[PDB]
Amino acid sequence: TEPLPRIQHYEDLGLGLFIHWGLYSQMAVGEWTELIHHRNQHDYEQLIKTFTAAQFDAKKIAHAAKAVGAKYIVLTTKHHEGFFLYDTKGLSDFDVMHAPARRDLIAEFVAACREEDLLPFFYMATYDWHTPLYDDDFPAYLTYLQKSVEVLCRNYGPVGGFWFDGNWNKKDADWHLPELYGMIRHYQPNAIIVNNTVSDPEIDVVTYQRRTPDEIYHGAPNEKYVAGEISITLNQHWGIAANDLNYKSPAEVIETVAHARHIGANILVNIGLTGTGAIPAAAQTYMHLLGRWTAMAAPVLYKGRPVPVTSAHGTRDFVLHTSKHDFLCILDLQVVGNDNVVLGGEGVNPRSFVGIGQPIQRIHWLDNDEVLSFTQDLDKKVLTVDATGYPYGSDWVVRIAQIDYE
Amino acid sequence: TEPLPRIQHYEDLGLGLFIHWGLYSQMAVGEWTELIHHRNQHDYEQLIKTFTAAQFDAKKIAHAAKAVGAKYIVLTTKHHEGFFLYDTKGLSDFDVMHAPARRDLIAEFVAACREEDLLPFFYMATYDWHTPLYDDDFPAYLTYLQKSVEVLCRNYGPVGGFWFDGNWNKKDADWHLPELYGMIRHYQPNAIIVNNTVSDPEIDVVTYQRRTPDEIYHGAPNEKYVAGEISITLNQHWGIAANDLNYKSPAEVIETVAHARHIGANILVNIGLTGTGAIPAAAQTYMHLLGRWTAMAAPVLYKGRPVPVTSAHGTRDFVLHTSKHDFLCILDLQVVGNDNVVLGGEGVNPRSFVGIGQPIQRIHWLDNDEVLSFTQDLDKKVLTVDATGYPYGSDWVVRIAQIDYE
Amino acid sequence: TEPLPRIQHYEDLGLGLFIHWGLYSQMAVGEWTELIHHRNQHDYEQLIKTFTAAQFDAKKIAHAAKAVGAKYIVLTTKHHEGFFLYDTKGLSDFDVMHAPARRDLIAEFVAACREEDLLPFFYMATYDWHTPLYDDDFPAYLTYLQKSVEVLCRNYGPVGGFWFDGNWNKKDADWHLPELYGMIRHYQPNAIIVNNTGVSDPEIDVVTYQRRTPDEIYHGAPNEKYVAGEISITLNQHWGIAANDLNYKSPAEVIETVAHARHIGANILVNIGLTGTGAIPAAAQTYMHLLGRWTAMAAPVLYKGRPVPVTSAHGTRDFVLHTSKHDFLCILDLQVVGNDNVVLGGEGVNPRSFVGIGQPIQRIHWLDNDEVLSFTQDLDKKVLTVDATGYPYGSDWVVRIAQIDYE
Amino acid sequence: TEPLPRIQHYEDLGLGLFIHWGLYSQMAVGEWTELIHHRNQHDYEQLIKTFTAAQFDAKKIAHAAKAVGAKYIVLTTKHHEGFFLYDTKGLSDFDVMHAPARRDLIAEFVAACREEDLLPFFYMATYDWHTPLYDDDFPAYLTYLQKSVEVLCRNYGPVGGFWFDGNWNKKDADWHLPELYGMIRHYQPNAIIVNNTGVSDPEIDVVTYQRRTPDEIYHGAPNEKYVAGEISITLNQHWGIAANDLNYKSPAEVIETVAHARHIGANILVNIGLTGTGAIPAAAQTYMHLLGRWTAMAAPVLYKGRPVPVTSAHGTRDFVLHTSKHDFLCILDLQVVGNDNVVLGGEGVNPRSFVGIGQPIQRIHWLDNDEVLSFTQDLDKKVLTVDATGYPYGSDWVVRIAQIDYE
Repeated sequence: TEPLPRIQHYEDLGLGLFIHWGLYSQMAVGEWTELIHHRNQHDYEQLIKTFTAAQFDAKKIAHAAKAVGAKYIVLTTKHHEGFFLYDTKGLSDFDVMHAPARRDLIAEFVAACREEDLLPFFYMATYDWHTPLYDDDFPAYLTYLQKSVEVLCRNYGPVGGFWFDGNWNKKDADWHLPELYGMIRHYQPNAIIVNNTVSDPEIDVVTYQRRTPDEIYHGAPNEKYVAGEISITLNQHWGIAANDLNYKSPAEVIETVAHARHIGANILVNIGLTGTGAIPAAAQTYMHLLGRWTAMAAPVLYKGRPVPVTSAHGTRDFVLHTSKHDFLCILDLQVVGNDNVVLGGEGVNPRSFVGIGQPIQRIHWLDNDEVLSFTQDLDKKVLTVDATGYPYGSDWVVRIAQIDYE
Repeated sequence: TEPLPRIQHYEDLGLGLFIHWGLYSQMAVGEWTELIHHRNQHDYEQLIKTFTAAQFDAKKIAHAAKAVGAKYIVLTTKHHEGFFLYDTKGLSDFDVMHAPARRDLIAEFVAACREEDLLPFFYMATYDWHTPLYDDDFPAYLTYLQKSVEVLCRNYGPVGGFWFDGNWNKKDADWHLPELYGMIRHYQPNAIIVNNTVSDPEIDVVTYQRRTPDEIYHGAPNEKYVAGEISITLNQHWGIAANDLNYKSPAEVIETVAHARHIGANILVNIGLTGTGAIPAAAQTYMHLLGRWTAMAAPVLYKGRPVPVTSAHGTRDFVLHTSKHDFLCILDLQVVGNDNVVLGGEGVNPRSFVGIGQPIQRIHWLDNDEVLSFTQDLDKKVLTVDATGYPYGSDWVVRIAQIDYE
Repeated sequence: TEPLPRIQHYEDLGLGLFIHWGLYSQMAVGEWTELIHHRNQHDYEQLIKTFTAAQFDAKKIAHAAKAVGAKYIVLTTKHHEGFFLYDTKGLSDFDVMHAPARRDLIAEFVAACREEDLLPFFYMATYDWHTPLYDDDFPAYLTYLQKSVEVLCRNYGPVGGFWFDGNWNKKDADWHLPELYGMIRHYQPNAIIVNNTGVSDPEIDVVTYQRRTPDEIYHGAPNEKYVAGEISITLNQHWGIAANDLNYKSPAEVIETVAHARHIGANILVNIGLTGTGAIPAAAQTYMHLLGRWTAMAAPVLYKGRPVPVTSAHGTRDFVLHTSKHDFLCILDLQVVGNDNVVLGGEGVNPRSFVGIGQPIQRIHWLDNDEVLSFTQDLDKKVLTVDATGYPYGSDWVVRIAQIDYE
Repeated sequence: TEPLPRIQHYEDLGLGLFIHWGLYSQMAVGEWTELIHHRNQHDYEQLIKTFTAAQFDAKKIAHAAKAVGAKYIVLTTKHHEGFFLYDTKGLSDFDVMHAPARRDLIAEFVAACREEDLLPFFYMATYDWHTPLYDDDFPAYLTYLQKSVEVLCRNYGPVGGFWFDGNWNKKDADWHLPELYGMIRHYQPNAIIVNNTGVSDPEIDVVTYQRRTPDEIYHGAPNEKYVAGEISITLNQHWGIAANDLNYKSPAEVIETVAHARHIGANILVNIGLTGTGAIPAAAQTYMHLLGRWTAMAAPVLYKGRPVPVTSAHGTRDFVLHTSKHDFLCILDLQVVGNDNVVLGGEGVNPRSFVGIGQPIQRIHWLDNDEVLSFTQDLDKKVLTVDATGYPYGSDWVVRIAQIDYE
């Protein structure tokens, strides 16, 4: 079937920014610290006393997303640690209104998203380490969880979506999703519901591993269409981790964003804020670099969809389709030098594709408007382009050629 | 043969910061732009008129180098473009004193290096695109080159070294190195001479490709010992290149620093300044991350030397030797979770080495002082350590265990 | 659940020989030729008239299987082409009794297997190109299929097993497996039933992994019947003989695949395609000779050895197999030992580590030459490190096996 | 510089058969056994007493070489062990005339080669373990070596070439090659001289890459004599026969190595080790049968084809070979074609591109079945793109060859 309108709109977002921020951030040793480091719960939960949010500016967060070319932001409203970054209106004492911050961060967040035309999404951990209900009274925990979501559904106006994480902790339990998701549909009919593991008809989006090779499953031929989403964090941790030096290359990040679109998914890129809610400078660097790429890729990043056009043997190239154009996404290009300074990209570089049966008028690189030479066999639907290398002084990692039809 | 004292001192520096800054920086399309983009020379050289150096602060640069754990800085005093960043005292109009900057940047540079206990090195391009002498009167060009170096030898006090680049452009010419290097020895007996391509007895250091697998040659058995040096830049270009998004991972940078020491070389890490002489934000990020690693690695980074101790099959681990300790440099480690949360590092992880014949007392990770369990076969010189994984919230990329002997 | 006795005995077989032989073999262009080459059915089926079986010697085949270290043989009794290599007792004219051969090859086959202590298994294609019943009256086809199997169950004595192939052609149909397999259990209670699916019934004993090599075997849901696993490899790209298929795997890959099967707790079938007249072709003999040397050396662990929670150190493909009296280190990526002047790669000390051994060890020795290995243990952390010496010059076993003897 | 005529003729041979046979063969643990296994020389050299050559038939060997598509054979006339397979006419007692064989095997060899139109080449080890002169009196050893070659140059008629091996053992010695090779040129002006050193003299015609496969061939300094190149492959890890070396390469890798040699402008020797009594072992026969199918198919280009500055698309291992009338696309990594219902991998359109062809093309066709290929050209940028169709079911050539016909 056809995607519901809100899921079409979701797939058009393309790229989101994931933001991890909680009490864990003050320790800068990763978001699972309370459990994995076997911390004393009483002592860990005292971090609420120093949660000032002194450097959280939701406008700067929203601006970061805008600059990277993201169209939505997923904020951690409550992680496994169980601390709420919003006013739970009496549900819990373990929330930002009982911290020196005394600010509803979610309220600030939603306002900042709307000012930048971004959808606000709320991450909610369903595996909870704070409330004894989780282990001691799971049905009552489900009521608590659902109430926590109800607050997010009812106090902030329209919400882009919800991002649930933790049902995997009790794979065999009845999580009462008809009632949780049904409550969401009542207050937030157009919210996107994402469950990180379909576990319920009301799910709109399924999550996958970034190295999923093949196109995404969209559901059975006569069932509801569900979108897909991949996630990457810049190092090994999601929350800030000061001694995690194992950052990915910006090149891998770009390739992963491209790859998401290739397989018909969205992608979240994650940053972990500091204890006080600042975007770390390391993250800003990744945002600037990916942001250059996404600005260049704008004509296809959002509306582009996978299409049955494959690339030749031995190539990682791929094709994205919009209603007016096809786009060749071309990888493993090298920089062009001279006759006596050779950087690798100077030879004619035929890249082929199978599945285009219409005569083409023009093909051009989005980065510099260079027109490419090509040949077609329309009977067998072959396209071969001379994919010229990068002008010296540039390297886009994934280069994009726009096809214009006759 | 034994290294001369200045070469011993050089090998103890370990890590240097390479800085590319010239007129090319204003175009932000790489340092070879004038040639590779077939620019009109007159028009390109007009960039001198906008060379203000308005954001060059040598003290900040020196401080950054100190913080990243560098012990020397190689600054581009004149690149292929042929513009001098110092007062050529009559040799050329194409220098910083004929630009609005009106400051001897090399003078600022050496003062700042000395304040931070760093050795200043001068990069000098021997392949020159500015002077017609280069092609049309090579003997006169050699005199010009030599005079340009003489200025550097005589007007700035003691100089850590010279880094020459371009003899490869005319492989078969007589470059009159006895007289160039002899002049350097007269005024700067303790300068390190590096020629990038041994091309002369006075050479102290040879350069290698960062992917050199094996320990480097130090010269024929009865001749002068020469050191080795590798270089890495963060993306594909050396000068700043705004649309080169193909940055290497911080992890690769760390591994390359470690690798240099493994093969008995120094390593330069290169940044390209902005047009006005600022360190770009992206470079700051790589320097912050590497700086955390080098601070942890300080007990071995400087004094550590290769030693005939190899690692077991299938690992990239290696050993570095100081007079009192050996150090296991261990790669491809994973982070430790729980029984419920598996991140990869939780099993016992036997990493073996061959070549240690002395009984060991204690082995401990430099990052957290955890004591490691081990076994030895002293007859066959096998050491096997349980290389425990990273504490959750950390990842050093290259982890270092110090061995203490009985 | 634990394996039924017949499935335990099956897992002890370890290695089987798969044999593809039918009319297709005369054309030597693969076993799917009739369909994939769009052959005229009348003209293709005339190959029965030249099916002499003139070089089929079941005794020699069984001997060769024994020598390669196989403990069972899966022979194609009828492939998709629909020709039966046995006397169908009037079910069909399209069988060996209507060919000049005039011999029940399956009868010769099972006699030969029994003489060599091998289990005979019968491959039976369930997707059938010969009888028009397959498309025009599927229920009647199922009766035909079932009767073809019934003959095999009733006229040859005890049968090691059945290997069904083709239900994947009609993924949505009711194949009436309760009745097919129930009939088999009536006449052949101890037969292993294998269905190649590309668990389809409670009576299934083995699940198949054809031309894919996975990392773990499915043994069934934790409270259901245990089923074994089996991997199948053919030497080139085809199963039937294919004269211009030059794309043979290395004998080294075959040995590694056999070892790998055992590592993950499966059996492995290695497939050969006979010539038109039923000879083992020379290329297959070569792979059999080479594998046979390996399996003879590996015999102490190949059959009884089972996977065990003992892992190998980072960066190695080594593994451990367990018998009731010994553990065995299966060690890969070794090189040959030369001298100081001739270095071939294997001469240095070569520490290979394992995690999961908690008992003090007395002696460790290579199966191929009884060389004693030096080792160290940390019993608290269950670490074993051996100096895995390289191959003596003139040998290379691909997968080398060290036997551990305990205190 | 272009190759002298005899070196052009050598480059047209394309493929040779390397044959290792000596006393070592009886032990079947590799040809270096005497040294590497630290054997007592007296005891090892007793093997002469059982050297019967009872199964050496040079005619059969030459026929096999012809059938595999080889155009020359390099036979070990004397290996490091120092035993001569020919009548040394009094130079040594350690020769076949002092063994029960009592036959000049080299004489049989050259006769058989000539009957089959093959060039006989003589391998001669220059590092010699038998004569004490080697270490005790190197000048006298050089005379001995030279005399041994003189016999080969004078008693067997015209000789295709000499293949020397061992100067690497004394890298700094004066081997007096002007005099050795000058003696060869006196008696055998057209002999190809190969020296394995892994240009040591002006008279060298061929440089080797033994057990290493590069991406370009050195043809000598730009203004000096052109020297050809030759790659060597053995089927397992040893050159002499090695019964417990199971680490055989795939037939596919052998075919790809043959193709690769031609791509980079070299010949290739494929090596077999005979049994103790001089038989081709069955394993070697298998590789020869399979390679022989490929070389028969490839005959239009294997011999005359040369490298040409035409490169293949990104991510492809394809390449081009040039004859005076045609170009040939050598295409790798193809898959077999099934049906709509049976997908084996090769069925989709498969554009394989090349850069460097500037002439309009008339027809392109696969050598194996004459199928005509569709293609497109951009003559300005010299791009050719072919739909490289997959293998017909039942075949897989590993390296498939399309012949281009020009306008």
